[PDB]
Amino acid sequence: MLDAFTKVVSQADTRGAYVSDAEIDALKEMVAAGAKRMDVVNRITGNASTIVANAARGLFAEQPQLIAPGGNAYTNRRMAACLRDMEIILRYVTYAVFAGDASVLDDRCLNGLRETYQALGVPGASVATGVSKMKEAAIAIANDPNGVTQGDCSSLMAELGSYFDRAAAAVS
Amino acid sequence: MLDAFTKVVSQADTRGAYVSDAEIDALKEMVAAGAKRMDVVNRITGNASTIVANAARGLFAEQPQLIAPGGNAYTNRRMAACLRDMEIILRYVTYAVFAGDASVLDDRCLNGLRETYQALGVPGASVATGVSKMKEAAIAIANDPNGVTQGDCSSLMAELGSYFDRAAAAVS
Amino acid sequence: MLDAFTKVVSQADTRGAYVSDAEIDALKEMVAAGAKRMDVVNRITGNASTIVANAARGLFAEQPQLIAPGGNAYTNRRMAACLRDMEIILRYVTYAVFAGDASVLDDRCLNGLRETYQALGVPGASVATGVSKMKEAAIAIANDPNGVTQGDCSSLMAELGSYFDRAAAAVS
Amino acid sequence: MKTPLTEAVATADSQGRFLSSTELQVAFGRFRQATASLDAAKGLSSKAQSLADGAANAVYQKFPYTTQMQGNNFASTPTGKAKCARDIGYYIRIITYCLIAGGTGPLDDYLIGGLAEINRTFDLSPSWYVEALKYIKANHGLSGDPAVEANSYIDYAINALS
Amino acid sequence: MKTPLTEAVATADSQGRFLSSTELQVAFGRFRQATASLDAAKGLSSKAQSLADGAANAVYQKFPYTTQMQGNNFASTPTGKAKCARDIGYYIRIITYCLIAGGTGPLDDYLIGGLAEINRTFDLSPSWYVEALKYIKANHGLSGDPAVEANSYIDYAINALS
Amino acid sequence: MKTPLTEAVATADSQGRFLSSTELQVAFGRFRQATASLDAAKGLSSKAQSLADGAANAVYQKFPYTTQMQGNNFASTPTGKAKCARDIGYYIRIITYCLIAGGTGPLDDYLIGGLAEINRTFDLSPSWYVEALKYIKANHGLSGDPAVEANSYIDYAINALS
Ligand SMILES: *[C@@H](C)[C@H]1/C(=C/c2[nH]c(/C=C3N=C(/C=C4\NC(=O)C(CC)=C4C)C(C)=C\3CCC(=O)O)c(CCC(=O)O)c2C)NC(=O)[C@@H]1C
Ligand SMILES: *[C@@H](C)[C@H]1/C(=C/c2[nH]c(/C=C3N=C(/C=C4\NC(=O)C(CC)=C4C)C(C)=C\3CCC(=O)O)c(CCC(=O)O)c2C)NC(=O)[C@@H]1C
Ligand SMILES: *[C@@H](C)[C@H]1/C(=C/c2[nH]c(/C=C3N=C(/C=C4\NC(=O)C(CC)=C4C)C(C)=C\3CCC(=O)O)c(CCC(=O)O)c2C)NC(=O)[C@@H]1C
Ligand SMILES: *[C@H](C)[C@H]1/C(=C/c2[nH]c(/C=C3N=C(/C=C4\NC(=O)C(CC)=C4C)C(C)=C\3CCC(=O)O)c(CCC(=O)O)c2C)NC(=O)[C@@H]1C
Ligand SMILES: *[C@H](C)[C@H]1/C(=C/c2[nH]c(/C=C3N=C(/C=C4\NC(=O)C(CC)=C4C)C(C)=C\3CCC(=O)O)c(CCC(=O)O)c2C)NC(=O)[C@@H]1C
Ligand SMILES: *[C@H](C)[C@H]1/C(=C/c2[nH]c(/C=C3N=C(/C=C4\NC(=O)C(CC)=C4C)C(C)=C\3CCC(=O)O)c(CCC(=O)O)c2C)NC(=O)[C@@H]1C
Ligand SMILES: *[C@H](C)[C@H]1/C(=C/c2[nH]c(/C=C3N=C(/C=C4\NC(=O)C(CC)=C4C)C(C)=C\3CCC(=O)O)c(CCC(=O)O)c2C)NC(=O)[C@@H]1C
Ligand SMILES: *[C@H](C)[C@H]1/C(=C/c2[nH]c(/C=C3N=C(/C=C4\NC(=O)C(CC)=C4C)C(C)=C\3CCC(=O)O)c(CCC(=O)O)c2C)NC(=O)[C@@H]1C
Ligand SMILES: *[C@H](C)[C@H]1/C(=C/c2[nH]c(/C=C3N=C(/C=C4\NC(=O)C(CC)=C4C)C(C)=C\3CCC(=O)O)c(CCC(=O)O)c2C)NC(=O)[C@@H]1C
Repeated sequence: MLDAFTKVVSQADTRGAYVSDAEIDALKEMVAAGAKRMDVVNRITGNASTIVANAARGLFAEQPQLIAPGGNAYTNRRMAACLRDMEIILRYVTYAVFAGDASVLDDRCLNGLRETYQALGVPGASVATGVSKMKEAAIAIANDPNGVTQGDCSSLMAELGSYFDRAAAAVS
Repeated sequence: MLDAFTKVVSQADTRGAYVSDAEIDALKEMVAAGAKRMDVVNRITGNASTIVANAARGLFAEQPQLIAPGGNAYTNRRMAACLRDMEIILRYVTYAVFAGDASVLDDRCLNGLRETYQALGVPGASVATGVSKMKEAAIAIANDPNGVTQGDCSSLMAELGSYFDRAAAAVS
Repeated sequence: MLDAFTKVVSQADTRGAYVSDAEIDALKEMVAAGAKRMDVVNRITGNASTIVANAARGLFAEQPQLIAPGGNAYTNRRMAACLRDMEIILRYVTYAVFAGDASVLDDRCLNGLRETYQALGVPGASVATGVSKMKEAAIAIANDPNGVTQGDCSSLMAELGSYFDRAAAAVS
Repeated sequence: MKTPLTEAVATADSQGRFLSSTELQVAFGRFRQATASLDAAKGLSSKAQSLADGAANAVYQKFPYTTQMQGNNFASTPTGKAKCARDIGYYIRIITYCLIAGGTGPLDDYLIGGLAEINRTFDLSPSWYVEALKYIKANHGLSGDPAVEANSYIDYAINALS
Repeated sequence: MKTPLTEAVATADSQGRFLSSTELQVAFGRFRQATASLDAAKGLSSKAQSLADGAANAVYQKFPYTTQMQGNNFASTPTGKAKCARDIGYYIRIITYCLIAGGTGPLDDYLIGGLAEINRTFDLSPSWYVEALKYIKANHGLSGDPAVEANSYIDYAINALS
Repeated sequence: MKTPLTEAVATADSQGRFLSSTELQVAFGRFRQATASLDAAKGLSSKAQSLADGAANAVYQKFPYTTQMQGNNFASTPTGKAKCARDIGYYIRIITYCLIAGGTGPLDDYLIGGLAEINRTFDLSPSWYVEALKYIKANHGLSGDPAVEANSYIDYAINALS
């Protein structure tokens, strides 16, 4: 996997190039904001069960056919599998935020997931809806102004949203 | 795998339905005939080697190109493989009769077998001929009136034939 | 795998035939030339590192884009992989010469290699160039008149070349 | 799905062998048990709506807070009462399936696998369902071999929740 | 297929290495053995029909019941005699292949693998074939290194049947 | 590619778990180290051509035979001098990458993996490169935390060659 620093290195190495002054300054900006990045990881991690439960409750309220008899999330075994999938996707999203790069999420979670769901008959578009609901829940928790030093996390929340959006796109 | 009882349950569960009085009465009919069902399993099992040998002898009499030099069942290794395949198919057919459902035969024997044979160059249509000859031999043994309490097994022999026919269809 | 003797046997067995007097005389010719065949194996084996290094140096001189930053053989890890591949192909070619049959090279090295390279993004046409350069280097070493009893190895060098050419064809 | 018949096949298949006299004798025992179990399934089925209505009220009586406290997990709203009635209906239906199957397979596959994870994630108390099941056990109105059969599966579910 | 050359390659390949002087010396030994073995194969080949005719008659003499008893497994019919002559022809042809191959590979791959299962399934007595092979051993008309070679493979087949 | 951040993720992922406070504290330590390392990378980058020119000359001085002896592996030709300057440029560039990455990943992935096999195959002396690296260490012109950082990665490469 890559992190933000080694993503820049790898792109430069492909070109046989030194990392530019502009690229290094962009990495210094990431470093300067590192405490806020770690708050995002910490808050989502500490509230993972709530994010998954609230997203699932929203998904099944919008798509009752998933939980009706014959639905893909009907029976406790299938519901448990579905909750586990949402928790897995959330875990890899927290790794992407920590590292500042999507490579771990692509390589260890999303690559081949569409085909996996197609073969199981898991409705990918409904997984994408659940992922979008986890995004809303996770941003609400991560971006809660209570109990943190006040300041701007807008960039980090957009980056966090991008990782959820990449997951939703990979399964739909 | 499913048995006859859990096939009915699974279909009802998909519909969120109770098993109907009609379905339960149909299962009571299976139960009432259970001794005859077990005779079919017992007789085929006890005569498995004879059923395989007699089917193979018939297949090779009709299709001498299988056992001529260059044929798929020429050499003792290939003949042994072919006999083993017939014994495997017969074993899974006896499991289907025992359980009153084809799921074990589909899931553990037939699913992917056509593609397996295509890749090996095993002639599936000739396997289907051997399976049809095992069907004739097995019904003759299972439906032998000697040494059993006299009565009607016509339904069971049709069901047994259906499992052989499903195997023959899956490889041709 | 087959050797020259069992290639002839296998073809005869497919036909239900005895190996012909002509085929046996052709095998006696191979036997009579067996010392020369073993010199080819011995000389390539003893000079394997030189054959690989000289072929690689020639390939990269002709195709500098392979070793430029971003190229498939740039970085020591990728160069080491590439050298290892050339050594593997050379090893299986020496086995084919030893046995007098390509089956080991086809079965254990070439079968599926094109698809393997396609999936990795290894440029098969450039592998074929490296293999052709190993062929030139190996023939020069194998066919060196110094330090061997003088005589004609033309047939063996053509056979050796055929194994390299079969490898080059399998990846391009 | 686990039944005496599928277990016998799984055993033979695991050993690469045809079925033995022991497995045919298992089938005979399952067939002897079946007609009473199939009668119990018929009984429970005709009383299912009544038993679900009663078991719901018994949970609400024992845990009055479930009808009053605000929260996604409570029957204090119409949609919460409907979720609860639905869930209790699931237990009754799946226990009837066990009587048809001749074993715990339907409960294992459809309800018990994942049950702890679901109750934790959605903050449902296992004690609520144990109360619903004690009610069903006391009111199914079966006796003799049917009742022993039905009670075996109700106790299995209570044990899964405890 | 097992030969001294394929065994040497398999050994090297199992160890991820190029062939050693020991494997080149194996090849030299196989080459020294070859021209006599290739002569024996030529000998047996020109006498094959005669040897098959004779070995069949020797089996029928030792086991007269094979020509008289009714049954799919017996040479009491034309098609049974033809199966028997065919089988004996297979042993002779595949033993000639061993002399060409320089090892048991052809017998192992084409005849011995599965031999016990086939003889059991089709109720063929291994003793019938052992008698056919003793005849072939006594009548091939080879001597010296060819005969030792041929007898090594005939004894290997008798041992596989016993 | 190994960095303190990828190592932390790999650890958590190997255990199927979310990141812990220990891994967040690893990230804080990497962030504290970063701005000096990112300054060292800026320093080395502006001096890279000068350092490559100087390190090449230092190798040629210590091993004069490299400029005179004929052979594919020697800088006795224009194309050989160009290969050598290129290689020395690779070490400097990849060490700058380590200062950006906060760990040895770039050296490990791009240069050290396979280094022994390449030096053997192409008959390059590791001692030549160790001399180029001692020069770079003496002439990079950094001090304080940047210099400690840069020297850690130069010493790691010298250790990989020795
Ligand atoms: C957007 C995410 C919200 C936000 C973030 C924010 N955080 C800080 C400051 C800090 N954050 C931390 C984080 C941690 N401390 C710990 O002990 C751990 C566990 C190991 C973590 C993850 C720290 C150490 C700091 C600095 C000390 C402090 O608490 O002030 C800021 C201030 C700016 C900065 O980068 O320091 C901000 C803005 N603030 C908001 O209002 C958003 C909702
Ligand atoms: C069609 C299959 C033929 C047939 C069957 C048939 N069987 C019975 C009765 C019984 N069959 C058994 C079976 C077994 N007894 C054992 O000990 C075992 C091994 C564990 C087995 C498989 C048994 C116990 C009975 C009852 C006792 C008896 O032998 O009579 C019947 C009678 C009807 C019934 O269901 O009982 C019939 C019809 N009969 C035919 O004529 C068909 C050729
Ligand atoms: C073409 C390949 C070149 C060539 C070959 C050649 N070799 C021989 C003779 C022999 N080769 C060997 C080989 C080995 N001896 C060993 O100890 C080992 C290691 C185990 C090997 C591989 C041997 C034993 C002989 C015979 C003894 C000898 O050295 O003379 C010949 C002569 C013909 C023959 O088949 O004997 C030839 C032609 N000769 C050339 O000029 C080609 C360049
Ligand atoms: C009734 C005793 C109490 C009660 C019930 C209640 N349950 C839910 C939600 C769920 N219940 C289940 C259970 C099952 N689903 C299955 O597939 C099966 C097996 C076939 C069972 C037993 C599940 C998975 C859920 C969550 C998903 C869904 O909504 O279906 C709720 C709603 C909880 C929420 O957060 O939305 C309620 C209220 N609550 C009480 O207070 C009653 C005493
Ligand atoms: C929940 C929102 C939806 C849902 C999910 C669902 N998933 C499965 C089964 C699987 N899910 C995965 C996914 C992964 N496995 C991994 O290790 C990773 C990380 C690389 C992922 C993301 C896999 C492999 C499976 C199959 C194997 C398994 O169950 O462990 C199920 C079960 C399907 C079944 O038929 O058993 C379900 C229900 N279903 C919904 O309806 C939601 C939309
Ligand atoms: C002759 C010694 C006695 C005899 C022979 C007999 N054999 C068969 C049938 C078969 N024999 C074989 C043997 C082989 N098949 C191979 O592929 C090979 C290796 C290349 C061998 C050695 C096999 C497989 C069969 C069965 C299939 C087939 O028909 O080919 C028969 C017919 C048996 C039957 O049930 O049809 C007979 C009669 N029988 C005697 O009494 C002779 C003394
Ligand atoms: C006999 C009627 C025909 C015949 C058969 C034949 N089959 C093979 C090889 C294989 N058969 C199977 C089948 C299965 N494997 C299993 O485990 C199962 C149950 C799930 C089945 C049904 C497989 C996998 C193989 C390949 C691997 C193996 O040999 O074990 C052969 C051998 C082919 C070869 O080239 O070696 C043969 C000859 N051939 C005929 O001509 C008949 C029509
Ligand atoms: C300079 C100190 C001495 C010198 C250098 C020299 N090197 C080569 C050839 C190669 N050097 C490398 C090294 C790398 N390739 C990579 O991808 C990396 C990491 C990014 C490194 C460090 C390699 C792989 C080669 C061989 C392939 C190629 O040509 O690039 C040569 C040429 C050797 C030849 O046989 O052609 C030379 C001359 N030689 C001296 O005498 C200097 C003192
Ligand atoms: C060298 C001339 C060219 C080159 C080669 C290159 N190959 C790889 C990677 C692999 N090569 C193989 C090949 C085999 N594996 C085996 O076991 C066998 C025998 C059956 C063969 C022939 C495989 C499987 C791989 C992938 C796995 C591995 O690396 O071990 C690489 C590395 C690619 C990467 O991205 O890591 C390279 C560079 N590249 C060139 O540019 C030359 C044209």
